[PDB]
Parts: sequence; C-alpha cells; structure tokens
Amino acid sequence: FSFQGLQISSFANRSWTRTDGLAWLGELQPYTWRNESDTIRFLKPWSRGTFSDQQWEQLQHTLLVYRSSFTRDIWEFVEKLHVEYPLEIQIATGCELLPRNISESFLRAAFQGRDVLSFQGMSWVSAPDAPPFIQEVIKVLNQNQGTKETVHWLLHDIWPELVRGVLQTGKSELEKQVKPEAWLSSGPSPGPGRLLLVCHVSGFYPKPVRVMWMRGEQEEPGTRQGDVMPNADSTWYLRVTLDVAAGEVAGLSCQVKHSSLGDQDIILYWH
Amino acid sequence: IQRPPKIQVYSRHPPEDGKPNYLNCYVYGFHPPQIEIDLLKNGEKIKSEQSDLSFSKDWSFYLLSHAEFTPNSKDQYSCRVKHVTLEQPRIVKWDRDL
Ligand SMILES: CCCCCCCCCCCCCCCC(=O)N[C@@H](CO[C@H]1O[C@H](CO)[C@H](O)[C@H](O)[C@H]1O)[C@H](O)[C@H](O)CCCCCCCCCCCCCC
Ligand SMILES: *[C@@H]1O[C@H](CO)[C@@H](O[C@@H]2O[C@H](CO)[C@@H](O)[C@H](O)[C@H]2NC(C)=O)[C@H](O)[C@H]1NC(C)=O
Ligand SMILES: *[C@@H]1O[C@H](CO)[C@@H](O)[C@H](O)[C@H]1NC(C)=O
Repeated sequence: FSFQGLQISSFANRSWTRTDGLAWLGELQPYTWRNESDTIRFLKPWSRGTFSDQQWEQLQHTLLVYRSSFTRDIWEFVEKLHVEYPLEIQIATGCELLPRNISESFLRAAFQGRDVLSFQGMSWVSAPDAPPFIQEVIKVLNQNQGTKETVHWLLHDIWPELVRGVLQTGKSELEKQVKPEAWLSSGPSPGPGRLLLVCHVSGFYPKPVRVMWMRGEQEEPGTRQGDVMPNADSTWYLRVTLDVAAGEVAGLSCQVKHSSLGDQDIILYWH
Repeated sequence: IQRPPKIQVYSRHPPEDGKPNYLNCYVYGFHPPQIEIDLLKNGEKIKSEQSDLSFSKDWSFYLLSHAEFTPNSKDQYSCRVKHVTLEQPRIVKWDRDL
C-alpha cells in the first residue's frame, strides 16, 4: 500500500483560483483538503495515524502557508512571464515502504496535463521536453533554500513517519477482503444470430481480480475486458463480454477469481 | 493538454425491478478538471452524490457520481456530462443489460 498526496490547482483568471487536496493510502482515501477549508479533514477513524495533535497542527500550518504562497507565487510567474489562461497545475507527492528499511519518496508536477518538473534528492529538476519558461521557473525555485529544505524534510521525514503510523492504524481496513456478487445478462446484439454475453462482477475489495468466459477449462478468447470501475463504498465493478453465435452458447460459463474467495472461484453458467 | 471524458454507467447491484439500488456514472480520462455530471431519470435531474475529484498516473481526472434509484419496467435512466471538449452536453443511457 503506497501513499499519494494529490494537489489540483485551477487558475482561471486572477480573481478566481482554487486549490484542492486529497490523499490515497492503498486504494483508500484517508484525507481531503477542500479550497474552502483551512484544515485537512480525516475521513476515517484511523486517518490520524500515530502523529500527535501537535505534529498534525504543525504539518497543517506548513501546508496552509504553502497553499497561500503557491497561489500568489504562480500568479507572479503568470504576470511576469505573460503565460496563458486558464492554468491547471497538479502535484503528486508520496512514498511507499520497501523491504528492510528503505523508503523511496517523490514529488512530480504537471502543467496543462503533462509532466513539467519534479524534485530529485536535494533540488528541482525540470522534466524533458517542457514549455520554454519552466527552465526559468526552475532557476528561481532553486534559489529559494527554504522551500527546498522544507520539501526535503517533508519527503524524507514527514511522509515516511506519517505512512508508517497510518499503515499501522489502518491495517485491518486496508487488508480487508470483500467478496463480489456476480450475474449474467444478455447485452446489445452484435448481429443476427449473435449474442453479447455479459458477465458482471461487483462489490469486491481489493481491486486485483480475474474474470473470464469459459468452456470447461479452456478460456474462451473473444472475451473483452471492461475497465474496473469504482463503486461508492470503495468496492469495484467490472463487466466482461463475449460476442458468440447464438448456436454455440450452450456450455459457456463465467468464472470469477478474487483474493477474497480463496481457491473457491465463483462460477456462472449461461442459462 | 485537452482530453474528452469517457463515461460509463452501471448499477451497484443486479438490477431487479422494485429492489432499491445505486446508479453509478463514472467519468474519467478528462482534462481540464472543470466538469459537470448530472444523473437523469426520464430526462429530469435526480439527487446524486459525487466523490472528490482525483487523478491517475497520467494526470487525467476521474469522478464518481452515484444516486439511489429503484429500477422498474417503464423508467429510463441516464448520465449527462458537460465539459469544454463537448459542444453539446453528452448523454449516456443506462442499459440494465450492459
Ligand atoms: C494531507 C493531504 C493533502 C494533500 C496536499 C498535497 C501535497 C502538495 C505538496 C506540498 C508541498 C510542500 C512544500 C512546502 C514548501 C513551502 O512552504 N513553499 C512556499 C512557502 O514559502 C513561504 O514561507 C517560507 C517559510 O515560511 C519562506 O519564507 C518563503 O519565502 C515564503 O514564500 C513557497 O514560497 C512557494 O509557494 C513554493 C511553490 C512550489 C511550486 C512548485 C510546484 C510546481 C508548479 C509548476 C507550475 C509551472 C508555473 C506555471 C506559471
Ligand atoms: C474569473 O472567472 C470566472 C469564471 O471562471 C468568472 O465568473 C463568471 O462571471 C460571470 C459574469 O460576471 C458570472 O455571471 C458567472 O456566474 C461566473 N461564472 C463562474 C463559473 O464563476 C469571473 O467573471 C472572472 N473574473 C474576471 C475578473 O475575469
Ligand atoms: C479558495 O480559497 C482562496 C484562499 O483561501 C480564496 O481566497 C478563494 O476565493 C477561493 N477560491 C474559490 C474559487 O472559491
């Protein structure tokens, strides 16, 4: 279960900007930070981790000063470099705990939907093939010792200590297993004398899963995987389809493999 | 720079007429993040909930909008999506079968 802190910043004109934050641990969202709010919100009882109220308050103050400063600082880069409007900036930052004691952290960012810069070891490094001016934004950002120090601390002290504690408090919820329902339906016609067999699987946690159309032990190819799509309760949904002649439909089944079931797959025959 | 929304609609549970359920409309792969997602019963907006906006590895956004509903014989459902890459609001029908 890796940790990802996520920032979405919209600068439309100069009177109107918003910055939103949220954070994922594994598949679950333990934090949100709405523009309207001066404080992060804990979405789960385990969200607070092992951090004390003081550590949380300090981390908050830093981030709140950051958000304010980020806002005005972008606007200055905008006016003093005549960049376009609107602007969408996103930032992703996080880490994961690897075996032994090694932990790798990161902070990359995006301008207009693609990579633009990141943070490597001790300094801001620009991303290959990026708009002309950001090499010059990188110039300024590298002359701000304080911000560079604060980022380093965050990535190397704060995220790892936060994730260790939240991995502990959230263990039972993170590692839980929810069994899927499954059901069959006849879908839109692929042609005269054809059927679209549709197997639906819904309500499994976690996300890795395997759903195939079968004839005995031989997997039917022609099986088209849907995307795995979220439900509101942090479970998932997937539909898997088969374009088959209405004649050859007998003996077909849909088999569902999921970590929650063991070696006891769900099996459904077409009736 | 600019990506259009992909839209999928599906119910939470097997869709049995009469039994309360959840209708899900999943909008993803888009950019800019500004978007509007309405769930419609027979053309009319219904009370729905939206998750926090988020994004994937490649910086494109996604959003889950869900609402309670009770499917039956007559009523038809759909999802309406307005985005800057769509000159007319895009509409996607709920197909119980797919
Ligand atoms: C818990 C879930 C919430 C999710 C939150 C998402 C995580 C986002 C990452 C957090 C970044 C943390 C960095 C904090 C460093 C910081 O405070 N930077 C601030 C604050 O500095 C201010 O206070 C300091 C000390 O108190 C100094 O005195 C400064 O002079 C003063 O200006 C800094 O000034 C400035 O805002 C840095 C901006 C970073 C921008 C890098 C992002 C790349 C965007 C590139 C966009 C391209 C340009 C478009 C025009
Ligand atoms: C900054 O941007 C917002 C739109 O992103 C503008 O707000 C709109 O302004 C019109 C006309 O005044 C209002 O009727 C709308 O209700 C607003 N829409 C939204 C989505 O906010 C705002 O006018 C812009 N301001 C400047 C100074 O350019
Ligand atoms: C969001 O927050 C900022 C800073 O607190 C505020 O000044 C601004 O008006 C807000 N933006 C929007 C779009 O509501």
